[PDB]
Amino acid sequence: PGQALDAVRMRLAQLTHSLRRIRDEMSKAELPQWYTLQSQLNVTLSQLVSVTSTLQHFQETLDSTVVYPLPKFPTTSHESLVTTLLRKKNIPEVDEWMKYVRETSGVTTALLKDEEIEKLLQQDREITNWARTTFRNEYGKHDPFNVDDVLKFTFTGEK
Amino acid sequence: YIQERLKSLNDIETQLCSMLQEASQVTFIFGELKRGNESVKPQFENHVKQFYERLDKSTTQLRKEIQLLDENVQDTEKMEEQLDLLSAILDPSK
Amino acid sequence: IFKIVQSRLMSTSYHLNSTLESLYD
Amino acid sequence: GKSAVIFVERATPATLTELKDALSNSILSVRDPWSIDFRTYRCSIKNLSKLMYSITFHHHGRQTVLIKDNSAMVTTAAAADIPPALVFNGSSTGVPESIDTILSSKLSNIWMQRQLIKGDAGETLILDGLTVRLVNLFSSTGFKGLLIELQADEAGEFETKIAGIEGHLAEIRAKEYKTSSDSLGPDTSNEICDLAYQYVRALEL
Amino acid sequence: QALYEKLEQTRTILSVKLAELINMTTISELAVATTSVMMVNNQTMQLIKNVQDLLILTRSIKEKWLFDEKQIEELLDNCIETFVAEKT
Amino acid sequence: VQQLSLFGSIGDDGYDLLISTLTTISGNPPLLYNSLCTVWKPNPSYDVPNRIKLSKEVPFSYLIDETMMDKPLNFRILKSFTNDKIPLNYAMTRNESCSPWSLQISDIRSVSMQTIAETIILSSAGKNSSVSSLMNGLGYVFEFQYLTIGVKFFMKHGLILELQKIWQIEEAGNSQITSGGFLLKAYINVSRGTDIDRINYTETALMNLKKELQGYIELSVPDRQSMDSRV
Repeated sequence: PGQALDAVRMRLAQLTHSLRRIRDEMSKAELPQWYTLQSQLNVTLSQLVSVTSTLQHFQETLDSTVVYPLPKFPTTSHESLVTTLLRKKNIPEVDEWMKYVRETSGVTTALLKDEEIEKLLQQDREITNWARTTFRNEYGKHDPFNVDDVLKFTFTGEK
Repeated sequence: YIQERLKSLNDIETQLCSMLQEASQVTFIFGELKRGNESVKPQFENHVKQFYERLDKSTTQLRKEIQLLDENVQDTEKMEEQLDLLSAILDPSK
Repeated sequence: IFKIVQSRLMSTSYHLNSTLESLYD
Repeated sequence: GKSAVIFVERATPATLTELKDALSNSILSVRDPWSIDFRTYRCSIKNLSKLMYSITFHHHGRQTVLIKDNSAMVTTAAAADIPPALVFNGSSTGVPESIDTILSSKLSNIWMQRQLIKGDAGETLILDGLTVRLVNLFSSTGFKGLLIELQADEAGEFETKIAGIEGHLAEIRAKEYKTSSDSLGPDTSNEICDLAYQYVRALEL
Repeated sequence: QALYEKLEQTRTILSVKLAELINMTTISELAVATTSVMMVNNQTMQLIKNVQDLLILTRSIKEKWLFDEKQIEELLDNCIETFVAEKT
Repeated sequence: VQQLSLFGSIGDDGYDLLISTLTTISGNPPLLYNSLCTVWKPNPSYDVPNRIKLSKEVPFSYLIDETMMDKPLNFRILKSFTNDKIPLNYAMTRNESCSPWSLQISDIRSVSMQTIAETIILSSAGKNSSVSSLMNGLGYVFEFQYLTIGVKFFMKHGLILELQKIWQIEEAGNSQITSGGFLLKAYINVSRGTDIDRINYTETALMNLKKELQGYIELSVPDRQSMDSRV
């Protein structure tokens, strides 16, 4: 089951390693350091989570078929109940924030229309598209001197 | 060598006029395709676009006052050493 | 369903999303 | 035709004083005494004319030069023979060095002097239009020879001058020693330089 | 400074890059909720990044900056007793 | 001949004083003598330290070639050149007859004096005739090249001080290191290994000026690691 599914996990490990450094820098507070460097080094390590989040969507047929938990062997007699909410995943408040995605879903919405309203959603996106080929088309429009020693070492040639 | 560096300085300064101004013709065509239900999409962006980049036209007013600072901006003081001889000649008679 | 273990690690993104956003202030 | 020179590997200091009597008809004035040296700098470098040669001569002062495989230049230890303008750039050291105290003592690792010989207290006598000075040499081998010089004012009379040298030298009633008349660069601009090739080349060095 | 040219003309390329992927703000389930605040942060990040390269280059255009006389009293009072106490 | 030396520097503007304060205090004003010191390693590929050196002083029309250098003068070259630093690109290596050229050698607790023994020259010719060829042909091939000017003021006991500025000409173009101000130099080249009791009276005439000169700019001598001709 998923001979190549583990090579996806080592790429979850490469992306998880983006958390490693990040969180050990959190504790590296409260003494202040290198906002530019860290911020860019935190942002850069975040992006890849989405790009391993991306390389997962090509494999999205196996998170749908889901490949799912045939997988639990160990018999961890109870104490894996914490590995059970852990194996469990499911949705956190982030779900409480998913319905905030549902009230941001706002209206809308179905029950709203069946089709021809939807075909006015797709015909609603596609016209945002053409405004962008009018965009790229107007874009290409404008597109003290060192201590004398080193100078005597420069009389030695030294730079 | 004050000219080459203020030469690249108004040679990067004119690359900001092709910078803040293309933030104009960016807002324009957003009102032509406009008049639609959702035509307020470009209104959160364009209006965050030319609200944001229109303070990059503030930074284009500081450049020329630097090259107007070239318009707007031997070797001794030893004249005060004629304060030094001066005290001496007042010293000779005093 | 190997997807739902990754939707709570989507939720691992939000606490970094709002902690990165509350950093922005 | 203002210069030339020659040497002998067979002779003695007691054959040095003789030719006076028969040349005492042509000698008007005995000028000031010269002196000299010659030595060979053997480069200690590995492999790769590989023999470097040096010499020195004092007639009212001194100066030095070297020649290896047809490439040469001239030098000095002196401030007069050096335009004072050389010291006007301040460029001049004023702390002039023996070149043979420069190369032998400073350069001892690679080129150390591999040969030394000379002869001293030279003199002058005046042969019309071409002077004649004379001195003898002594090797490590005992007495190694004798040597003398001539310099002509007029260039065109240089054919009768080289003709008149062996004609008072046929009366030598003595055995051969030879010379070179050659010029290094086809240029040969210096009446000073071109008797040094008739010197090193005719010393067979 | 030829390196302010190489970085801040790669920052010019950055104004060129900053207008690029931002307006580029584009039109999966979990990851397409992802990419939507991914550019609110990384389009506007890089937007405060050329806003920061706006400031860096806004105020670093600025780093391109780099008597007892007592009037004539103690002047002409001692300008006489100098010379008329000189010759007289 | 063992000679001793040291140096210091000050702004361009407060060099107006120092120049006529080297006229007031020295009894002589600074005077211009152009000096270009060039380098040659021994032929670097030999393999079986002091690099080869050279110098000269040169047509005033040849140094600055622009309108005879904007009309004639003596000290008018003082305020003229900072980043304008190439009067000549060096015309590469230059130098088949060699013209007059010269050199010397100097090797290494108050002060420092190197044993400096010298020499001079006249001209070259032949197979490898020229100055570059009879240089690497002597077994020493070019490492680098250097140049400068100077303004000197005569003094007691054969003492002279030349305020100088230098340039460096090469493959990538030539530029003057005189940048940031002006320089000065003074020396006494002794009779080789001359009396050290004159090497205790050589310092103390210089101590007058060293702690007299201390305070317009300090009097101090530069590092030895940088002193050796070693490459």
